[PDB]
Amino acid sequence: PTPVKPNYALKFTLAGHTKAVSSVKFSPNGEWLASSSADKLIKIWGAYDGKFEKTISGHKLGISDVAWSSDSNLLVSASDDKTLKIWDVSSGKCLKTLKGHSNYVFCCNFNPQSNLIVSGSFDESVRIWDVKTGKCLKTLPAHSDPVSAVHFNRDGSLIVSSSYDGLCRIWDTASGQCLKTLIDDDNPPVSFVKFSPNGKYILAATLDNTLKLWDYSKGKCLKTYTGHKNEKYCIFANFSVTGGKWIVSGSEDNLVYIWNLQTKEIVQKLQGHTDVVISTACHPTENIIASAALENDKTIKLWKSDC
Ligand SMILES: O=C(O)c1ccc(Cn2ccnc2)o1
Repeated sequence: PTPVKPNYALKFTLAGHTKAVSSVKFSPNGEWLASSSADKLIKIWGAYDGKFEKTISGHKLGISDVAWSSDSNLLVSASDDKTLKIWDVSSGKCLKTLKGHSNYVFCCNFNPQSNLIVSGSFDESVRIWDVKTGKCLKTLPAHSDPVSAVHFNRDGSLIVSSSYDGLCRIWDTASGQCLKTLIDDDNPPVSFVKFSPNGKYILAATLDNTLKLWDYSKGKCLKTYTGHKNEKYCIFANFSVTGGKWIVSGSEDNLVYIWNLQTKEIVQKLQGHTDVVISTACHPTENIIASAALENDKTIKLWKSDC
């Protein structure tokens, strides 16, 4: 059962990026953390001991997001250079450069099969790409302002997208056509979305200090999580599932917030960063959180809980 609270404590601080960190993600096999930054670099770190492993270079401008393939062997990154790059993590080599967006690429993810990448851009489109060939399969005219997040569900058949236009939409992967507009407001911006692990729910952030858990099928809000600060940045949120069932997010008051998913109560706030916590990630098997901060800080912190 979910305990009353976790007890995340700081274990490591990872320095090396020279501008704001933009995203952190654990590999599915649990071995690694990948980070991206405005400094144009991807860094790989040991997930359990924080040990710096390597830098992956090649983008010409800053990177906003990085994501792992299901087998932990590839990464995709989204850059202000208007491209995505697919990387072989072991060799550090760029396998493909995905060209087609006409402005910054902000968000990216692989499908579970890891044969497709989805991307979202400041150009207001969502693109779907073939991993093996690097070909753009589809361009969806998804939004009327920059796309803040894109994510596939557990069987790969759906993509959820969000935007500063205020919308959250769900797309059929195979045809590219819209299944549903889940959130149909013109304000506030929807700054982050993702499916829950079982695919039944969508976690959505809006730039009014609010996270919400939605039932995809019914199109209804089930839970709202508040108390943090989020009016400007596209801050990631996570489902923590290895121990207690939490929602995790960074915040513009430099804290990591952790809520009980069911009761909506704040159960812990992690203090230590000295700038906005833009990204958090939850380890796939251990009760470990990674957090990363903007340019007054530029570090990643690894935190561990007993539950
Ligand atoms: O300007 C922002 O909002 C900003 C910079 C970096 C991030 C975090 N992020 C990246 C992709 N999805 C979320 O957000």
